[PDB]
Amino acid sequence: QRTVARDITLLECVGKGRYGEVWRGSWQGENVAVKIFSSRDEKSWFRETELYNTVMLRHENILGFIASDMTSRHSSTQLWLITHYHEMGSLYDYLQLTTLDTVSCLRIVLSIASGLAHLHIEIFGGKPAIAHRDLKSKNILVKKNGQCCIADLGLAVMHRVGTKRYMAPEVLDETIQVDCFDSYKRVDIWAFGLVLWEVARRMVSNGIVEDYKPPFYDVVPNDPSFEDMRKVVCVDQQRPNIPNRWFSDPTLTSLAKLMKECWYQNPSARLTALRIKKTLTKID
Amino acid sequence: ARDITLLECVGKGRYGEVWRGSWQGENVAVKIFSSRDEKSWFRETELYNTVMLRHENILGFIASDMTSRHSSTQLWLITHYHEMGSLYDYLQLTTLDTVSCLRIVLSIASGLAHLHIEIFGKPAIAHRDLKSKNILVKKNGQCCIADLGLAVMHSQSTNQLDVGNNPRVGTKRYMAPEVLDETIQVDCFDSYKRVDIWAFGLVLWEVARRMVSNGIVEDYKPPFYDVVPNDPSFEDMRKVVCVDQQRPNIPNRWFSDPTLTSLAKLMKECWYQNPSARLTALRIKKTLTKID
Ligand SMILES: COc1cc(-c2cncc(-c3ccc(C4CCN(C)CC4)cc3)c2C)cc(OC)c1OC
Ligand SMILES: COc1cc(-c2cncc(-c3ccc(C4CCN(C)CC4)cc3)c2C)cc(OC)c1OC
Ligand SMILES: COc1cc(-c2cncc(-c3ccc(C4CCN(C)CC4)cc3)c2C)cc(OC)c1OC
Ligand SMILES: COc1cc(-c2cncc(-c3ccc(C4CCN(C)CC4)cc3)c2C)cc(OC)c1OC
Repeated sequence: QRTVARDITLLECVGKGRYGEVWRGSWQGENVAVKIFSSRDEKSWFRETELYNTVMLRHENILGFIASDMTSRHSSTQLWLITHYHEMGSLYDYLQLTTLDTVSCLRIVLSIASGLAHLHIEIFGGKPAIAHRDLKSKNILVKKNGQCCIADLGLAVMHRVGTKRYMAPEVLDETIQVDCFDSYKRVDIWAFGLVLWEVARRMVSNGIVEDYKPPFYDVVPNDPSFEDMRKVVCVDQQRPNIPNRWFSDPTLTSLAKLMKECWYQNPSARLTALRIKKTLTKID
Repeated sequence: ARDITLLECVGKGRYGEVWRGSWQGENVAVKIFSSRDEKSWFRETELYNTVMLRHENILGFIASDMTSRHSSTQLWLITHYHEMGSLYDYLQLTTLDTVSCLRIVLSIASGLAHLHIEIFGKPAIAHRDLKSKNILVKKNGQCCIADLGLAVMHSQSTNQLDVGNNPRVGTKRYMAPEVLDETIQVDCFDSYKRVDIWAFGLVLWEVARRMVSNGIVEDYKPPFYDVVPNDPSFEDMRKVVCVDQQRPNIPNRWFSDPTLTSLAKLMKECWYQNPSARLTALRIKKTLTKID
């Protein structure tokens, strides 16, 4: 009746971690990304698969799903997640080989806000509300049209822990109301504010730019402990530095105010993804 | 090599379709789920992730896939192919001698005991939709159990029970009294094993009817064929099993044969209304190992 060409040629490894590996692959002449999970992180494959089995998310700012594959091996299970391939790589990688003008800085952050507001919002008829729970520049891909898309729904919740560098105060101090879905949206908004800070630093104004640095680069070690982060974020209540040079630029002044309204200690005071999108459409 | 050719449809219901396919020259079974049963696909995928699930009397897993473009999703389970089909099919076209009757029912008991018993690995597994259509016949004369889409997992070792998330219920005709009257204790793993033992008793009865003794054999019939309408509803089955307290009739010719006399005793100890009085899968396997 019909042939099912399932052969994906794995061409080069574009990512490796504890989690497993991502490969650039070829299916029918067409690039795909293949995430091969470690046995240690099987739960992230199951959670992303269960989510996509519940709702087939389709959004220009969400990494495009192609397939979940489980293949039986002699004495193990092989778990692959297959998605759209973005040759420009992660925002993390990208911010380290370019600076940004005002148009490209706004296009990036508005696209991430659009992807996040799409996750957060319940649609009837539709989709459940979704919180990401591991938003960071490494989990955002850059597209050729200058918009981004959000990747990695292995920790997502519908209505492993977060990267410690990006954890909100209520996660570090264990006061998060874990039976309140809104609590998880507020944790993503905190993380969003740090990504906004990472991008805004690489936007040029009056001939000046900051070097790419991760959030809290100046106050915590590489691979910060849970304790290291709690002391900075909860006990001392430190926030990322806004450089003086931003206050000469109308875009970076508005973006400083935005990222501040993502970092309130009180989660319920933080802006929503929808309110961030509205603010970004009125900037410039 | 991952490339699969779909050669013919061997089955089709509201569940979806099964196809005979070719994959590396070998026959494979490809099940394509309806979107209405997406929760069974995911649950079956969870169950086949258990590497110690593999057993001669459990349908062998090859791959599971969810594939999507735009708003369209396909859900695939790929297994080993059994060209003799299901026990339900086979029992309609053949009678059985003693040796073949015991080999079939011992092999089903052996698969079920494998599911039910924790390995310290593999959780304890209750199937919850055991029936002759979910049992495939192999060329060595043994059977394997298929369809883990309703299965419940338990570990005594970590005190965890995973009932999963599937609104699907068992085939009505094979439902235990406590399933039909909805008094089944949902947070008790032992409850789900006891539901499997009930259904197993019905499968034993379907098989034993086809074993010849003294030149006599019954026609193939499904459980409760004589007491409910065609395509019985949940309420139809609750009436006969719960209100009327019916159980399958033991043909009197069985009492002339030592094997069928022993099997009649066995299946009746699967059918107590008190779930805790029913035999365990391991006891059934040990009893069938000693019967000849
Ligand atoms: C199983 O596995 C993989 C499969 C595929 C794949 C390859 N060709 C064709 C398909 C296909 C899509 C959709 C239909 C429709 C047509 C009829 N309609 C009424 C219902 C169903 C049929 C066939 C698929 C799904 C790709 C893979 O990798 C990219 C697979 O492995 C992950
Ligand atoms: C965050 O996580 C996931 C990411 C991806 C993913 C998707 N497109 C492209 C990429 C990528 C490609 C290429 C480079 C490099 C290599 C070539 N050059 C030297 C610079 C650029 C970096 C990154 C990735 C990593 C897929 C995933 O799943 C299948 C992910 O997990 C959910
Ligand atoms: C998973 O991913 C990809 C899949 C495919 C692909 C291959 N065969 C068949 C199909 C297909 C055909 C028809 C229907 C529908 C048509 C409307 N209605 C009647 C229900 C059935 C669905 C699916 C597809 C989508 C191609 C891709 O790209 C070229 C894919 O992306 C990598
Ligand atoms: C129950 O469940 C699953 C079963 C199978 C499966 C495996 N081998 C062989 C079969 C088969 C072949 C052929 C016939 C014949 C019999 C009668 N004749 C008039 C028409 C057709 C019947 C059955 C099947 C149906 C695969 C599955 O998944 C891939 C199943 O789901 C878990």
